[PDB]
This record gives sequence, structure tokens and C-alpha cells, in this order.
Amino acid sequence: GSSGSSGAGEKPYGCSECGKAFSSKSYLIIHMRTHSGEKPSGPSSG
Ligand SMILES: [Zn+2]
Repeated sequence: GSSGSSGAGEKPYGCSECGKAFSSKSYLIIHMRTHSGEKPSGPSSG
């Protein structure tokens, strides 16, 4: 079967943080909004 590259060239707008593609740059940005942060770690001490 197939594993890896898509075939017809991957999309230029593909999130790496989680792994989500989008058929619209602007869209990707909106998605990245829930990825960027201010700390290198994820404190969940409530
Ligand atoms: Zn993402």
C-alpha cells in the first residue's frame, strides 16, 4: 500500500503541531491559534 507522501504533492498549509491540513492558508492560521502558547510546558495545576 501507500505510506507517507500523499502523491500529487502535499499541501503547503499543513499543521505539524498535531497534523491537520487545510485547503486555505488563512484557515491554517486560525487553527494554529489553538497551538501557540507562552510557556514551553503545560501546567495543569488548576
Ligand atoms: Zn494543529
